[PDB]
Amino acid sequence: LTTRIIKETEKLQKECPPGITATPTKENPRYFMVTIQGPPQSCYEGGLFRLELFLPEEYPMKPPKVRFLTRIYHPNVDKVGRICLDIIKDKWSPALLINKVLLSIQILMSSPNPDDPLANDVAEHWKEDEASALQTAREWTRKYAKP
Amino acid sequence: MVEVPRNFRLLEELETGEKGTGSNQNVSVGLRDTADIFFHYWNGTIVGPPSTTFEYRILSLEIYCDENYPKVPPHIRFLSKVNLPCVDSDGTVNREKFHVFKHWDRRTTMELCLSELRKEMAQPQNRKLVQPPEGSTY
Repeated sequence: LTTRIIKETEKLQKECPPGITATPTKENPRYFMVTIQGPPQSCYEGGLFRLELFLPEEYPMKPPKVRFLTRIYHPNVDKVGRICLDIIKDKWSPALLINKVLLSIQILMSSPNPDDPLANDVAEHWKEDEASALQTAREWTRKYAKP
Repeated sequence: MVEVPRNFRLLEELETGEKGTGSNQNVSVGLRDTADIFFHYWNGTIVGPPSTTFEYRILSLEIYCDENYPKVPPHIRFLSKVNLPCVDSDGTVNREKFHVFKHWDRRTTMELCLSELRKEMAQPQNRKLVQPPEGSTY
């Protein structure tokens, strides 16, 4: 529990971006349960999405680890919730904070990147027939992300 | 005089951090790389002081203690973007403008350097400098 982590924890409890919650576990204060509301007007609107985030030993040299738990139909999220997002991959800087990671995932839910280099079938659907993809995403939101 | 060798000075500072009770929670320093036994790089944190345009920002710094530390000052760079006179446009803490560095005393520790950068933010002259958006980096 470095000073940094303690101050970040406070900012996450008190000043989480609107639509987001993040709360450390009692057994493990480096391990956070996270929620993000499906963005209004998006295909995820109305849903409540649960994620888990962990600060590994080498944080902040290395980024937080973070995945969805709630199933979500999204070009940049795989079938076990792993997230293709540049800032928790190759565009991480030690100055960035958890707050920013979570905001970025919230933005990624409104603004998917189906042209991300690494091919997957959901991205391919988004490109082939965006309207159908969005429709499947709404169906998945109703099925899996009910508040 | 009796010069403390660099490696034993840095072991001293390592232990001060380790023995730290957790009281001072507005400045922090700690080893960057878990396996460097020669302690070249340190991570620094400053929490921007209250009633300033820096307030409560979690500001990150990198500290390099080269061959000649602490005979010459540590190299301190802000990773978080700041508007502060002693900080150059690449985030480097300027050796002629930061009072602690201009008149360098061996005895000054990395933790004191950070407390002293934090006071720089609270000064009447600097406490109103317009800052970049919170979270900005160089």
